[PDB]
Amino acid sequence: VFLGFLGAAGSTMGAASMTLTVQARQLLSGNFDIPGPKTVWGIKQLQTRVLAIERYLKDQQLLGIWGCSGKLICCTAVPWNASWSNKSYEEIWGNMTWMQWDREINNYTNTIYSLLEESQNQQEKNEKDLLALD
Amino acid sequence: VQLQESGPGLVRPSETLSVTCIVSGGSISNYYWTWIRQSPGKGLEWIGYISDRETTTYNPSLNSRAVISRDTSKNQLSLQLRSVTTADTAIYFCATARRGQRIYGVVSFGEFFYYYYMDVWGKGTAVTVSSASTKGPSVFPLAPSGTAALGCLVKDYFPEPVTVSWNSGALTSGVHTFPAVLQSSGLYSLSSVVTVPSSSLGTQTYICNVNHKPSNTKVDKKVEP
Amino acid sequence: YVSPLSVALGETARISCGRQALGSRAVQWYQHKPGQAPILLIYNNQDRPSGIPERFSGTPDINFGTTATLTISGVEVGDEADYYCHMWDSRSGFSWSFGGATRLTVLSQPKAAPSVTLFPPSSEELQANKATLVCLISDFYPGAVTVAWKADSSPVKAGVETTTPSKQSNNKYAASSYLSLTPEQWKSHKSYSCQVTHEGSTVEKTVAPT
Amino acid sequence: EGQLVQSGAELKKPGASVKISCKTSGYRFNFYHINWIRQTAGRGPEWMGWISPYSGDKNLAPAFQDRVIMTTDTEVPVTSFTSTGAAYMEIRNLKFDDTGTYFCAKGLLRDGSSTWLPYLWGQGTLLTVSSASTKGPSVFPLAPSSKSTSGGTAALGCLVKDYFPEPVTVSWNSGALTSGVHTFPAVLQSSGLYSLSSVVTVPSSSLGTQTYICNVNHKPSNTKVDKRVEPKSCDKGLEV
Amino acid sequence: SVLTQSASVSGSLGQSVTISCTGPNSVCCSHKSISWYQWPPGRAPTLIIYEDNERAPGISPRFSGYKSYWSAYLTISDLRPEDETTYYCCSYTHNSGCVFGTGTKVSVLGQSKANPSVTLFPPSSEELQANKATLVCLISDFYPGAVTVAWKADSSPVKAGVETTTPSKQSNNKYAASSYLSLTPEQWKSHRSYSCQVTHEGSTVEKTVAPTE
Amino acid sequence: GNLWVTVYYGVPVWKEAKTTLFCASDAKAHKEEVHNIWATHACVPTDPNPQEIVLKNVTENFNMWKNDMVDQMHEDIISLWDQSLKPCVKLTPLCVTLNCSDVKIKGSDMKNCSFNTTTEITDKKKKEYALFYKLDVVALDSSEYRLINCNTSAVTQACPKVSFDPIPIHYCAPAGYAILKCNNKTFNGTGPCNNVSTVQCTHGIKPVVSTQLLLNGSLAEEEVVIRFENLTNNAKIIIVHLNESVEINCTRPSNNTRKSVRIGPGQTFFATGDIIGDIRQAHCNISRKKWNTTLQRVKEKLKEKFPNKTIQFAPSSGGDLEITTHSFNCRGEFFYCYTSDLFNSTYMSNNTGGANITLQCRIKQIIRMWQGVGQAMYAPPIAGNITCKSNITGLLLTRDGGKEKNDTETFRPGGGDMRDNWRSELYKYKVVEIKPLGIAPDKCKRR
Ligand SMILES: *[C@@H]1O[C@H](CO)[C@@H](O[C@@H]2O[C@H](CO)[C@@H](O[C@@H]3O[C@H](CO[C@H]4O[C@H](CO[C@H]5O[C@H](CO)[C@@H](O)[C@H](O)[C@@H]5O)[C@@H](O)[C@H](O[C@H]5O[C@H](CO)[C@@H](O)[C@H](O)[C@@H]5O)[C@@H]4O)[C@@H](O)[C@H](O[C@H]4O[C@H](CO)[C@@H](O)[C@H](O)[C@@H]4O[C@H]4O[C@H](CO)[C@@H](O)[C@H](O)[C@@H]4O[C@H]4O[C@H](CO)[C@@H](O)[C@H](O)[C@@H]4O)[C@@H]3O)[C@H](O)[C@H]2NC(C)=O)[C@H](O)[C@H]1NC(C)=O
Ligand SMILES: *[C@@H]1O[C@H](CO)[C@@H](O[C@@H]2O[C@H](CO)[C@@H](O[C@@H]3O[C@H](CO[C@H]4O[C@H](CO[C@H]5O[C@H](CO)[C@@H](O)[C@H](O)[C@@H]5O[C@H]5O[C@H](CO)[C@@H](O)[C@H](O)[C@@H]5O)[C@@H](O)[C@H](O[C@H]5O[C@H](CO)[C@@H](O)[C@H](O)[C@@H]5O)[C@@H]4O)[C@@H](O)[C@H](O[C@H]4O[C@H](CO)[C@@H](O)[C@H](O)[C@@H]4O[C@H]4O[C@H](CO)[C@@H](O)[C@H](O)[C@@H]4O)[C@@H]3O)[C@H](O)[C@H]2NC(C)=O)[C@H](O)[C@H]1NC(C)=O
Ligand SMILES: *[C@@H]1O[C@H](CO)[C@@H](O[C@@H]2O[C@H](CO)[C@@H](O[C@@H]3O[C@H](CO[C@H]4O[C@H](CO)[C@@H](O)[C@H](O)[C@@H]4O)[C@@H](O)[C@H](O[C@H]4O[C@H](CO)[C@@H](O)[C@H](O)[C@@H]4O)[C@@H]3O)[C@H](O)[C@H]2NC(C)=O)[C@H](O)[C@H]1NC(C)=O
Ligand SMILES: *[C@@H]1O[C@H](CO)[C@@H](O[C@@H]2O[C@H](CO)[C@@H](O[C@@H]3O[C@H](CO)[C@@H](O)[C@H](O)[C@@H]3O)[C@H](O)[C@H]2NC(C)=O)[C@H](O)[C@H]1NC(C)=O
Ligand SMILES: *[C@@H]1O[C@H](CO)[C@@H](O[C@@H]2O[C@H](CO)[C@@H](O[C@@H]3O[C@H](CO)[C@@H](O)[C@H](O)[C@@H]3O)[C@H](O)[C@H]2NC(C)=O)[C@H](O)[C@H]1NC(C)=O
Ligand SMILES: *[C@@H]1O[C@H](CO)[C@@H](O[C@@H]2O[C@H](CO)[C@@H](O[C@@H]3O[C@H](CO)[C@@H](O)[C@H](O)[C@@H]3O)[C@H](O)[C@H]2NC(C)=O)[C@H](O)[C@H]1NC(C)=O
Ligand SMILES: *[C@@H]1O[C@H](CO)[C@@H](O[C@@H]2O[C@H](CO)[C@@H](O[C@@H]3O[C@H](CO)[C@@H](O)[C@H](O)[C@@H]3O)[C@H](O)[C@H]2NC(C)=O)[C@H](O)[C@H]1NC(C)=O
Ligand SMILES: *[C@@H]1O[C@H](CO)[C@@H](O[C@@H]2O[C@H](CO)[C@@H](O)[C@H](O)[C@H]2NC(C)=O)[C@H](O)[C@H]1NC(C)=O
Ligand SMILES: *[C@@H]1O[C@H](CO)[C@@H](O[C@@H]2O[C@H](CO)[C@@H](O)[C@H](O)[C@H]2NC(C)=O)[C@H](O)[C@H]1NC(C)=O
Ligand SMILES: *[C@@H]1O[C@H](CO)[C@@H](O[C@@H]2O[C@H](CO)[C@@H](O)[C@H](O)[C@H]2NC(C)=O)[C@H](O)[C@H]1NC(C)=O
Ligand SMILES: *[C@@H]1O[C@H](CO)[C@@H](O)[C@H](O)[C@H]1NC(C)=O
Ligand SMILES: *[C@@H]1O[C@H](CO)[C@@H](O)[C@H](O)[C@H]1NC(C)=O
Ligand SMILES: *[C@@H]1O[C@H](CO)[C@@H](O)[C@H](O)[C@H]1NC(C)=O
Ligand SMILES: *[C@@H]1O[C@H](CO)[C@@H](O)[C@H](O)[C@H]1NC(C)=O
Repeated sequence: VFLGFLGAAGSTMGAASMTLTVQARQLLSGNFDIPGPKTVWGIKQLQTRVLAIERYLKDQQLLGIWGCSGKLICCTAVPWNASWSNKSYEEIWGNMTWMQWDREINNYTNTIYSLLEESQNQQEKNEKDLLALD
Repeated sequence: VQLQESGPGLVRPSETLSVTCIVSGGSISNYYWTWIRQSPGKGLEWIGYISDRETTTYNPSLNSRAVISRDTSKNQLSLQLRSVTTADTAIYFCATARRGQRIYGVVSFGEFFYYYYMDVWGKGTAVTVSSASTKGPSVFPLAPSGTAALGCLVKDYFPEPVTVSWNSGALTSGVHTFPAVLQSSGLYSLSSVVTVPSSSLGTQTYICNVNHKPSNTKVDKKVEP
Repeated sequence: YVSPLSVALGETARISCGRQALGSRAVQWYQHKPGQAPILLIYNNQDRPSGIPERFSGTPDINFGTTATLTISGVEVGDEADYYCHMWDSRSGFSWSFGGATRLTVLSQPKAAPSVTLFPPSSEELQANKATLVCLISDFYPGAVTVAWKADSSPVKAGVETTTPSKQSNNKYAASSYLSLTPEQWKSHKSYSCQVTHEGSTVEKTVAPT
Repeated sequence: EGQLVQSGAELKKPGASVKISCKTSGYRFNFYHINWIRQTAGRGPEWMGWISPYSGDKNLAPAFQDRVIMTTDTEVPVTSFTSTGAAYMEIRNLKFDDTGTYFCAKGLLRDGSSTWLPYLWGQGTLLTVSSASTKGPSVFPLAPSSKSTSGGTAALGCLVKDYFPEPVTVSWNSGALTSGVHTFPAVLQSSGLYSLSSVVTVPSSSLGTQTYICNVNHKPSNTKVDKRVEPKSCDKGLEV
Repeated sequence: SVLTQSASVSGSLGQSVTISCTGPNSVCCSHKSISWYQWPPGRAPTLIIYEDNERAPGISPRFSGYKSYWSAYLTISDLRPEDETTYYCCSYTHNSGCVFGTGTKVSVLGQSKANPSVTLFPPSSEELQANKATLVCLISDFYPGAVTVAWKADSSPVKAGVETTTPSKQSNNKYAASSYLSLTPEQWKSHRSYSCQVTHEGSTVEKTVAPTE
Repeated sequence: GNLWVTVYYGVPVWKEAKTTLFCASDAKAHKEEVHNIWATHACVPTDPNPQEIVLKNVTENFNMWKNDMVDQMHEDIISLWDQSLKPCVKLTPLCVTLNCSDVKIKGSDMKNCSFNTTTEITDKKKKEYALFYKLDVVALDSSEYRLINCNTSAVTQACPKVSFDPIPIHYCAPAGYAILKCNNKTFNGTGPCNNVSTVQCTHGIKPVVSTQLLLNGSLAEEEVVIRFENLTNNAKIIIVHLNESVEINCTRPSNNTRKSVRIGPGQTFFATGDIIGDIRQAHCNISRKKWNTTLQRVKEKLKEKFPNKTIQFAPSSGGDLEITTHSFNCRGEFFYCYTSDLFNSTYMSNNTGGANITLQCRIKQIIRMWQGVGQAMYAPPIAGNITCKSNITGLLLTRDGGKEKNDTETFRPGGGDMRDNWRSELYKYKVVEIKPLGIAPDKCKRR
């Protein structure tokens, strides 16, 4: 189902995965502001919408330093450590929501970010480089 | 209603003028009574008024020399004016006032005012102020001489006015009392003439009654050719 | 204090008040004739008491800017009087003044011939060492009258006391002249004549001692 | 922490109706179905039916499709992921084969092939349907006996005798005594009366240092009996 | 209930035991999903297996599920003492209701048998004031669920007023029961001693009280 | 059982954060043609088709008293006043000596003053006169007066081409953010909202600055709502959303006029010229039946927070006039009315009902708006009479303190802080940021 932007925030994680592209386009452009507000308080919105570009580019670069690029859903090669969540499939995607899930990952998210990059693609691109000559 | 004024006619300066106002055709405690005067060469001047609560308010031009009172027993109104001068010689009327409240906004804010106005008036009593003294009028009969005229001449009196009647209510059509003249002696003089048919002479009696209220000179003069 | 206003007979007269109101007004109009009680014509700007003719109207108080004006439709010879505009308003407090009078003069009135009557001195006056000739003029319009005295066709200059012309009941003017003489001067000249001239009409009456 | 509490045990007359409640806590009451499952002595366990607190969609068993009505109350949000809800089941035309233990239960998952499956079960509600009047019990004290001579252990308790409604609870010292407490099941007399006994094993040396009082509560009769067991032992193996 | 299970299966401590769950072509397998429930009598059950073989959250991997074209099976590996209770199976679809089976009682043998503790209590004086007498024989802490109580009034069997309860599973993997002998005061005074004899499968525990004591 | 981490970009997850929202000038007001409105100076178009999305199964926590949209709106209004009063004519040379005298009323207060101002040239000097209401200091006590603002701060006249009419303004959420909206009708104000919408822009909110009586607000659609910040703490604001709107019609009938006096090279100062017609103060009418019904409804609703305690209310405390008056704007003139007769009820039934209920109302011309970077604004006069109708939709009340648990509880009007004025419209909105990058174990692997 479509439902709309942020519609599946109460739905299950699997059902919310269907609408990744809906909540993706709303992260970038909020329709051009025609001629600009200028004046005194225009710098407020100017910096607030430059910070949006900065955040979006930081996310895209975090994707690019992983294997995930130009794609929303993306599988990787890092095994799910049991000390995170310690729950089964379908015990997750059919019982939990994405907010409730994020609640259970923040403690260990900064390390998963490291394993997904320093150990995954920094080794994977090295292998592909060393295996594209012979 | 009917209003009739009464006064002395003559008052010496540095004294107190006093006038009375007899009312008829109603009550005196349920109305408001004001006094108006008129000096020779001046318009109607407003003296003051007295209320049903028997409270008075006077014109600040009189210099607090006026005072008004009531008398419910005799159903009459009073007016007194102290320290009179020659400028206070005037005809005094008493009139009846009726309340009208002009409202132009919220009454609770005081957006209104009272506008004094008096529907009923009287004929007014004349009062003269002079250091001189009253004098009895000398009345002379003017014998008829072909146009048929029968007159009485009041030759010298002071002060005005003088009432000239002809057989009470028996002669009213042809009566003509000319206005008085101010002679260089300070004495007024007038003439009251009537037009009587020629056939009525020799058989009818014609007297002219002369009333001078200041100095009692009630004189009836019988005119004959 | 009088404001003169001449209005032709038959048309409509508009007497404007003397003082302009500073706010919502409450104007009265009084009609005062010489020697008569003042009449209340219009009170409360337009309210008319019992008896007042419909020819008199007052401008009612509406919005602001309207001048209090007394309108007399079809004036008559009996409407010549003093007109007082008692002006009340919300921005002047107690108004003791009745305002200056506006004496109305109705013109275009048919003239009248001055009726003259001459009276010689009386017997009781002759025996009182006095003499007065009484020249009574009445029923003439307008009031411009010139009284003159002659004695055996000779103009008398001194001893003349003439009243100012004043109209009475018929709205026609009436004047009185008195010639003061002594008993020996009365029998002196043979014929005394009062000659009045009104609008050029020169009419003369004569008396003789008998 | 999805703890779910049911209503209290009741006795109703045959032909009337009864409404059992089910109050929840620890989860979003609108996320999982509520199932009703009964257990009678005759036909064993039987599934009555489930209802969705979110959509109101229900599935009733055909056997109970006539005389059972399931309803739900709107949830009262506590936090972003917990709430307090209530589900009611009203059954009419009560008979003899309907006396037993009724359970409400929380569903398993929010989407899949076995969503409504009863996962978390409540403490149960005992429902008796008979014409017999509610008769209160007569609590009697039990004299202490010897359980171990060389160790010195006394066993003393209370007897709850003669009562018609099945459920009856027994505590010790207003719940301040939980060690050694053992409550035996009731018994079915030829007259239809139930009776049970509770016993606590205490040390034989704690006769003047601790007071043992048994509190018998019987809600269908709305009765409370506080009995004091006399520490005067009578067994010959304990007096030594 | 057309979904027939196993009547009663026994097992060895530490080993495994398999329970069967089968029924007609209308209410079994192939198209339907089978679940399993550990149902302690008088207490709330527990989900252990759903969707044929998928365990419930918190369930040890000892429990296993299987489904064939005609029967499903629940395998209990590494038998524990607390695994001695009743087990039911359910046959359901996605939008249907749960169809419970007949029931299966699993007995776990190979455990240390317990000596039955038997205690006899005579009626108190408060009950004597009510013209009633009740002897209470409480049995606790025994392993085999088979006990027979005999009441002897002065070494003579008693048939009337005897009410024996069914053995229930104690919370400590043991069994307990009780027996009540109802006697009138005339029969309470006209005897010298009463005896509750619980005959165990390998012993016999007798408790004798006396009205005079 | 044997899973791998997987990245999902764009998951419906949000986090509470602060940001600077946008604004919409509605349809730009092409029909007015004037470009002197505070909002139309720099706001995006209206986007005529809104997009509100319900979020099923979502229960989000809200707190209107800790809402940053309110603080942002307050700071925007404060920094907007000064930007509107910057290129306008200042009245610093008008700080001269004034002769002054009471109104004529040849036998309500408004002074008739005269001063020696500078003419078109600075070498010459002429004398002018104007009516300066009552906002004058005695200097040393026909008596010499002084302009009130020549004491502290300075004075600048409001540009006559700028109107004080409130335009519908609604804040829009920037990219990467969204506004969650509580659709529960009878809502606490703080707590978990049972069902939540999401939007980019809020509803058309009119910046109506006022005290005690909230005007042109949004009516709660199910009964009245009494929202507290702390029902135990007496020093906290109590906002009241009414069910029905209470008509309030205010007028200044005194036909005035404006004089444009020349002071300097090319700036003309507008002053209140002589009055033409009857004189009368400002006044507001509030229907007595509707206000009595509103009072009894708010009273019955206030009996919920206090079971066995009677509730009464009295007029404001007193002293400072700005706090104890229903101050607002009306076509330019800043009416400050008295609200003693509104909360002096129970013992109020004189003349068998006041029918219309009229409240006296003064007018000022030199205001200091919450001391916003000092300064002061001179409101130019409006030639003629003035009328303005409005809808009371909300109230601001404060509870007294002391040993009051015995009998009753008092609820006097308040205000002062203009942020509560914005809280009565931003109580249902909250701004959150989207955290779109999520990671979850799934069954797949690369290579
Ligand atoms: C907030 O609430 C407050 C309070 O609720 C509101 O405040 C009110 O505001 C209004 C508007 O200004 C004020 O009205 C002025 O009222 C006066 C008086 O009102 C009355 O009095 C009349 C006469 O009464 C008395 O006299 C009679 C004898 O004649 C006597 O028997 C009686 O006992 C009493 O003593 C009543 O007739 C009148 O009743 C009627 O009219 C009402 C309005 O239509 C209607 O609602 C009633 O049902 C009833 O039908 C009422 O009781 C008004 O006179 C005044 O009108 C004038 O003044 C303005 C200038 O200010 C002028 O331009 C107008 O033309 C009008 O002037 C006329 O009347 C003068 C005599 O008074 C006359 O001299 C003028 O020439 C002019 O006349 C012509 O018109 C009259 C008819 O008016 C006609 O008869 C003549 O023949 C001639 O053609 C105002 O309307 C309220 O007083 C005030 N209330 C309070 C408590 O302050 C406020 O407005 C509210 N604000 C908001 C924003 O909502
Ligand atoms: C917000 O929170 C919400 C709550 O948490 C959350 O909702 C949860 O949503 C999910 C997904 O939306 C729900 O998911 C599933 O549950 C369905 C249950 O049922 C449907 O069945 C109901 C009961 O039906 C019985 O009773 C009816 C009478 O009431 C009878 O008419 C029926 O025939 C049926 O009867 C049976 O029993 C009788 C004996 O009593 C017997 O005689 C008879 O023969 C029969 O066996 C219906 O009430 C219900 O009706 C509603 O909804 C549908 C769809 O919207 C409408 O069309 C209907 O008109 C009606 O309004 C349903 O019909 C399961 O069916 C469903 O299973 C299928 O899909 C999943 C994948 O999602 C598969 O894994 C699964 O195997 C099933 O697959 C099969 O069906 C699909 C088609 O669905 C088919 O394509 C496929 O090939 C295969 O054949 C799934 O398990 C969940 O229940 C909700 N929870 C709660 C508590 O409500 C919501 O999502 C959240 N987010 C939001 C809102 O954004
Ligand atoms: C502040 O200012 C505002 C605006 O100026 C005022 O609001 C107006 O208030 C008046 C009176 O309160 C309203 O007038 C009324 O309109 C009602 C509705 O009217 C019509 O609709 C009905 C629908 O059935 C039709 O049948 C009817 O023919 C009309 O087309 C009327 O019902 C009211 O009538 C009452 O009086 C008449 C006259 O006697 C009776 O015949 C009726 O039966 C009835 O009893 C009344 O006429 C007006 O509509 C309001 N305008 C707006 C825009 O809202 C505030 O009142 C004012 N407040 C204060 C405190 O000053
Ligand atoms: C759906 O997901 C929720 C989590 O969002 C699952 O609930 C959780 O269940 C576990 C047990 O499986 C609970 O853990 C326990 O916590 C208690 C705390 O007192 C502790 O004592 C226990 O030893 C155990 O560790 C956890 O608290 C609970 N969380 C919540 C929020 O309820 C739920 O089981 C899932 N449902 C399924 C898979 O059907
Ligand atoms: C210039 O500013 C000073 C502020 O420092 C002004 O002084 C203050 O004027 C107010 C207004 O009257 C005084 O307040 C009042 O106090 C009286 C009792 O004394 C009370 O009845 C009133 O309700 C009001 O609260 C205030 O006391 C006074 N402060 C000082 C320190 O004098 C001053 O008036 C201004 N104008 C000048 C100096 O011309
Ligand atoms: C919208 O939000 C409000 C609160 O922010 C929700 O209302 C609160 O709802 C609960 C249960 O619906 C009410 O509780 C009950 O009060 C009654 C009367 O005292 C009592 O008998 C009950 O046992 C229960 O305690 C609570 O009073 C109410 N809050 C207030 C201030 O009245 C409301 O439910 C939400 N809207 C929806 C559609 O859920
Ligand atoms: C606006 O909100 C107020 C909140 O107080 C509403 O007030 C009350 O409204 C109810 C209707 O839901 C009135 O109740 C009923 O009372 C009458 C007797 O007066 C009875 O016959 C009905 O059966 C019903 O029970 C209630 O009286 C009224 N006042 C109070 C103090 O509670 C008002 O109705 C709302 N108006 C609109 C247009 O939504
Ligand atoms: C409405 O406001 C009241 C006042 O704070 C809330 O009451 C408190 O709620 C919190 C959160 O559950 C509890 O921890 C407190 O113990 C409550 N205190 C009192 C005195 O009630 C209430 O929860 C709010 N309700 C909603 C739906 O927002
Ligand atoms: C929250 O619940 C209320 C009550 O059901 C919803 O209110 C209605 O919303 C629909 C959809 O816009 C309108 O057509 C109705 O007119 C509303 N009625 C009332 C009485 O409010 C509200 O939309 C829900 N909001 C969310 C986000 O789910
Ligand atoms: C305020 O005072 C001024 C001056 O005292 C008033 O102006 C005088 O008004 C009269 C009549 O309108 C004029 O003849 C004078 O020439 C004016 N004086 C000056 C200096 O201009 C003014 O009228 C007063 N205000 C009001 C409303 O009456
Ligand atoms: C999970 O992470 C912890 C902490 O770094 C580590 O000790 C553990 O070995 C990890 N487990 C796996 C399966 O990698
Ligand atoms: C203005 O200046 C004149 C002298 O030119 C002076 O007489 C007058 O008093 C001054 N005005 C005031 C208000 O003092
Ligand atoms: C509410 O008031 C109480 C007592 O005054 C205080 O303890 C508490 O912190 C307050 N809560 C707030 C201000 O959020
Ligand atoms: C309420 O108003 C009346 C009438 O003006 C007044 O007498 C009374 O004192 C007022 N009450 C209060 C508490 O101010």
